[PDB]
Amino acid sequence: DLASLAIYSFWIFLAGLIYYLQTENMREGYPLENEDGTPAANQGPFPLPKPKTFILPHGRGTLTVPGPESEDRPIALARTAVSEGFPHAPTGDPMKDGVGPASWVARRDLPELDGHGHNKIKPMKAAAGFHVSAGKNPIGLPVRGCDLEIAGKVVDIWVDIPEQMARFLEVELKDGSTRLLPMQMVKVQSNRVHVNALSSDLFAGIPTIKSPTEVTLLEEDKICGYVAGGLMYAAPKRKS
Amino acid sequence: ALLSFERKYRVPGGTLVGGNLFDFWVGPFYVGFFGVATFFFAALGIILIAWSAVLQGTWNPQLISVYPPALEYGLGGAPLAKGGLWQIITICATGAFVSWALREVEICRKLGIGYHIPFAFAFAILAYLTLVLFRPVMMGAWGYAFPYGIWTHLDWVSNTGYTYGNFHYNPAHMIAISFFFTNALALALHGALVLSAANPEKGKEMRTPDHEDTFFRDLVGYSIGTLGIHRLGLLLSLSAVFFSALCMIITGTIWFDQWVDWWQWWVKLPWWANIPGGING
Amino acid sequence: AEYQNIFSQVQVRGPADLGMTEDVNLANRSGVGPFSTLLGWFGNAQLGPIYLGSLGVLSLFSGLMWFFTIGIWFWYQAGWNPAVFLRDLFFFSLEPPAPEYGLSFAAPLKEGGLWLIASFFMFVAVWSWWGRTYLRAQALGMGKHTAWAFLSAIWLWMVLGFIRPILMGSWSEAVPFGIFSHLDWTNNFSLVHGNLRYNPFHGLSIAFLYGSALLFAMHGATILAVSRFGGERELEQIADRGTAAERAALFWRWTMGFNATMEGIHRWAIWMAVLVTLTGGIGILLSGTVVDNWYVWGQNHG
Ligand code: BCL
Ligand code: BCL
Ligand code: BCL
Ligand code: BCL
Ligand SMILES: CC[C@H]1c2cc3[nH]c4c(c3C)C(=O)[C@H](C(=O)OC)c4c3nc(cc4[nH]c(cc(n2)[C@@H]1C)c(C(C)=O)c4C)[C@@H](C)[C@@H]3CCC(=O)OC/C=C(\C)CCC[C@@H](C)CCC[C@@H](C)CCCC(C)C
Ligand SMILES: CC[C@H]1c2cc3[nH]c4c(c3C)C(=O)[C@H](C(=O)OC)c4c3nc(cc4[nH]c(cc(n2)[C@@H]1C)c(C(C)=O)c4C)[C@@H](C)[C@@H]3CCC(=O)OC/C=C(\C)CCC[C@@H](C)CCC[C@H](C)CCCC(C)C
Ligand SMILES: COC(C)(C)C(=O)C/C=C(\C)CC/C=C(\C)CC/C=C(\C)CCCC/C(C)=C/CC[C@H](C)CC/C=C(\C)CCC=C(C)C
Ligand SMILES: CCCCCCCCCCCC[N+](C)(C)[O-]
Ligand SMILES: CCCCCCCCCCCC[N+](C)(C)[O-]
Ligand SMILES: CCCCCCCCCCCC[N+](C)(C)[O-]
Ligand SMILES: [Fe+2]
Repeated sequence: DLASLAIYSFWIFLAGLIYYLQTENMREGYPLENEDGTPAANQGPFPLPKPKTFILPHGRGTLTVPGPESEDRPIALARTAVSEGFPHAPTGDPMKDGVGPASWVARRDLPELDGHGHNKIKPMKAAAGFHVSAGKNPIGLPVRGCDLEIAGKVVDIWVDIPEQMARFLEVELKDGSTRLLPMQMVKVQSNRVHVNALSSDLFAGIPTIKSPTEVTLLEEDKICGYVAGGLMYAAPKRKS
Repeated sequence: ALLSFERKYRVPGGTLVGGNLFDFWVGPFYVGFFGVATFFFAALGIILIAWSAVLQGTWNPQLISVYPPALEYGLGGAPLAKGGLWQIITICATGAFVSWALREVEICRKLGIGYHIPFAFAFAILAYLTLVLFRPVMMGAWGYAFPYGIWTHLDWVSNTGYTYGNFHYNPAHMIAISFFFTNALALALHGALVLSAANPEKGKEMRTPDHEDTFFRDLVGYSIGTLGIHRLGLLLSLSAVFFSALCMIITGTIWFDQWVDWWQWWVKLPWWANIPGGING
Repeated sequence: AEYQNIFSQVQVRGPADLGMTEDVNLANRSGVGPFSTLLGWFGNAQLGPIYLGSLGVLSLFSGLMWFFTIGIWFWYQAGWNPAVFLRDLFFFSLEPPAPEYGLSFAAPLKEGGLWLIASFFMFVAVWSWWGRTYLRAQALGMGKHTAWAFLSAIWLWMVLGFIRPILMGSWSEAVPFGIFSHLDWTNNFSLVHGNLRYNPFHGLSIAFLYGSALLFAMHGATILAVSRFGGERELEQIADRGTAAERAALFWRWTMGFNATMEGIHRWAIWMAVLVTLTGGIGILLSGTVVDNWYVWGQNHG
């Protein structure tokens, strides 16, 4: 009857939907490659989807996916086994080379813009009207790393104007230069800011930015990748 | 095979047990010590279920059902053919689940990401343990746990529910449902928002997260923000499951009468208990 | 130590944001309300402004009328006595007109008419609100995803109190406006139909409701897990993939063998949720009209 017809129809619709959804989720990272970078023999039952184009705002251009995929940077890694499926060891310094949990992506070297075309993230000292409205104000607190040594002090907070949210802390090292630290990787306390991901001797290694008033998508990745990588790589210096 | 950007992430390290011994992949799947443990507990578990199918005298997927020890055996051991198998498969299930969570923990470490996912999965494990371990023990018998069968586990739900009348009247159950409904409201709203911003009116340019905040402030006068919504979604989900576990652990333990009667307390309050009219007087 | 990013550590505030203009008639956009420091700990602290055009006022008015119509009825039942009102608040109920009246609109005010009046207000309140979700998106030039997904919820609601009572032939088939009574109606509905556990659509609907909690738990936890690389800025990660999007995809591929993309995951989302009430609506719609006993039906599949 009608019911058995409906459920039968529904199961067919569902299969078509799952198919449609999986193909839509293949717009990045595909085709699959072998560890050497050449296309792999087996790609799966799902065909690559027909390209779509995004019209970026603010005259930033266009993006078409799927499209030509390339890292656009060298990868300091070497094989550790004569067969695939094994880890690739870093040939140099993983933190500096940006590999493993220290990896960064070659994103455009321009800052993210808000709806009006202005820079989304700015140091608070340039964001007129912004101020700390609740919680402990970090500006002035010394910064301590996982090795219990002080590496510097917070000289400002970089805010997200559109979404009124603190995103970075600007820290000044012993040499007088500053570095940015992701908000989600620091613990603000009553008498200090603690950074577990890094040890004092590693703060100077954080990637520096070009302009003192803006961060680009590319520099954000390099800084966030670097500080995330410390959990594994700075581990031997983490005496706690 | 690897995704186009995957190689740089496949570095060694992050394992909780065994060092480099199991630090490898099989296709897209990462292994690790807990990858082997999961496999072990899983294989042994399916075998017991097949063995159970023979003893039950069926091979049909809809018919196979592994029942727990009958109330008579208490919190003790029962013969394989009636409760024993269930007990061991339950140990295997617990082992598989906990191993899975830890596998996720190792994958987090290697990728250098937070542990939020494994943490969220643990609430699921908690709810399962509440039904087959915590409640049964507090009620003094494995017999109160549900059977491992596609249709049979549904009978259990109905029978356990109706044992206290209409289970709707369980206060905690009421709360758990509200979160399950709200979570779906939020999941629908979130998916729709991001997509409406990424796929604007034909020919136009991509909207920004500012357009998203504006849309929600125009619609209901408030926007929780891009970070808030992911914090909200995680919270609604874990709450729905927390209250579900709570609603069942209080049932048959501290409260074993009809759930509808529980509400009399409010109606019986002194100051209004004796006033003619309405519905209760 | 170990910051989870569930709650903000520090709060920042700047001038109230009036939002993007686009084609929005700014004459209908109210002023900004107060800033909530409480809410600011979890998400945004700003309240308002809110756009309130004609369709909004209509919706907002019909809604109060619906709520108020049910309200005076509860009062009448409470013998106007405030103590009784608060005591029996959950037991009160505004029932549909008796089966004898069928689909007629000529039922006494005290025995069905008020319910028909309340329903009319709710009907207007809900449909005007839908039209509103479509227009607020248009004025900003964004897709209509929110309006279509909302329609999925309207479906089940439309079926429960309008489409089904109509096909059955009487308003008595509808849901009563009462907290405890609508729970009773749900239980009664299952029993009268041979137990909904045998309705395959009910079973699917449940799979999706459970699936939605599974997915949002997975999604939310994933985003917070990568918030340290700016993961919540989903739109920009779609336009220019960052390490946040890569690590998120890789965690999943290594765990279960496959993954999604920043944009792709929101497609799984909107569908997982929308299917809950879509399948459900069909299951309810067939109950009583075509299949009068699901257990029987499930036996011969006739
Ligand atoms: C789905 C199949 C059944 C059914 C079965 C059930 C069952 C079973 C249960 C409910 C429950 C509820 N049902 Mg019902 N329900 C149906 C159809 C409906 C319809 C409808 C228009 O069709 C409505 C309006 C409701 C409404 C309601 C609520 C009273 C309650 C929670 C809903 C929710 O979580 O929304 C979430 C979405 C929101 C936007 C939130 C709305 C506002 C909330 C409810 C209150 C304000 C909270 C505030 C914002 C924050 C806190 C403030 C402080 C307290 C001050 N039901 C049909 C007939 N319903 C539960 C209950 O507790 O009943 C008593 C319950 O256990
Ligand atoms: C006739 C039935 C009774 C009733 C009886 C019960 C009873 C009895 C129970 C509930 C429970 C629930 N009820 Mg009730 N309930 C009724 C009507 C309703 C209505 C309704 C609209 O009328 C609704 C919305 C609900 C909603 C709910 C939820 C709050 C809850 C189920 C979710 C849950 O517990 O997740 C919990 C999640 C899990 C257990 C999942 C665990 C997953 C594990 C960890 C991993 C699996 C791995 C693996 C096997 C997967 C496959 C692997 C392959 C490789 C692919 N009830 C009526 C009144 N209700 C249940 C509950 O609250 O449980 C605590 C419960 O026991
Ligand atoms: C004893 C009870 C029966 C039973 C009878 C029913 C009945 C009857 C129904 C369900 C339905 C559902 N059941 Mg059941 N169900 C049982 C056992 C279960 C079990 C269980 C663990 O065994 C579970 C998990 C469920 C789960 C579910 C859901 C999948 C589904 C509701 C979807 C929904 O989101 O509605 C919530 C959402 C809506 C109603 C949409 C609302 C849209 C409108 C536009 C909102 C307007 C709001 C506005 C007016 C403001 C409100 C203000 C208020 C004052 C707050 N059932 C047993 C067998 N169940 C429904 C279904 O779809 O069946 C197929 C249904 O009708
Ligand atoms: C949660 C509260 C109640 C309960 C109440 C209900 C109700 C009510 C219903 C279900 C339904 C389902 N339940 Mg149950 N169920 C419970 C506990 C469980 C557990 C468990 C380990 O705790 C499992 C594995 C299941 C599994 C299942 C599926 C057969 C089915 C769809 C689930 C779904 O879509 O979720 C969402 C999850 C996903 C989309 C992820 C994929 C999960 C897959 C589909 C799980 C496959 C399990 C497999 C067949 C058996 C185990 C693995 C094998 C041994 C290899 N239930 C407890 C006792 N269950 C529905 C049904 O149709 O059953 C006939 C239904 O109507
Ligand atoms: C796909 C189905 C799922 C879903 C989706 C869904 N719902 C939706 C949408 C979507 C995609 C919307 O876009 C739409 C929305 O506007 O969200 C913000 C909506 C919506 N889903 C809602 C509720 C809702 N949805 C439900 C369920 C579901 N919705 C499913 C989970 C339920 C359940 C579980 O039964 C409820 C209760 C609304 C918040 C909203 C529809 C708004 C609406 O139509 O209102 C009309 C107008 C009135 C009722 C008048 C309001 C007058 C105000 C003054 C009231 C203010 C609140 C009041 C409590 C104050 C009282 C006084 C105080 C001092 C205490
Ligand atoms: C916060 C709670 C919510 C949630 C979240 C959640 N679930 C999760 C996660 C998260 C965050 C994961 O990271 C994890 C995942 O990896 O998903 C892809 C997972 C997961 N949630 C799953 C299922 C699931 N979650 C459920 C519920 C929920 N999960 C909630 C809604 C349900 C419900 C709704 O019923 C189910 C069925 C799995 C797909 C997956 C975990 C997979 C796993 O643990 O692998 C190890 C085990 C095996 C491969 C098989 C073991 C086989 C045997 C040893 C036993 C088999 C028999 C069994 C014990 C009984 C079967 C009886 C039934 C037929 C009745
Ligand atoms: C404090 O006291 C005052 C008076 C000040 C108050 O404000 C009190 C107010 C209350 C006590 C309000 C209480 C509100 C509730 C408890 C409401 C509960 C409602 C439910 C739980 C409802 C559940 C389900 C309802 C459904 C499915 C309704 C469906 C409606 C329809 C689809 C509409 C169909 C339309 C019809 C029949 C009429 C069509 C007419 C035409 C002319 C086209
Ligand atoms: C709810 C589950 C829905 C189906 C999910 C799995 C679909 C097939 C995924 C294949 C992924 C393949 N791969 C690794 C080659 O890309
Ligand atoms: C009553 C059925 C409701 C189905 C809702 C489906 C929502 C799909 C949203 C994505 C498709 C959007 N689009 C481009 C057509 O607007
Ligand atoms: C897009 C995700 C799709 C997930 C589908 C999950 C289906 C679970 C099995 C449902 C079985 C239903 N039944 C009994 C009605 O046939
Ligand atoms: Fe998202």
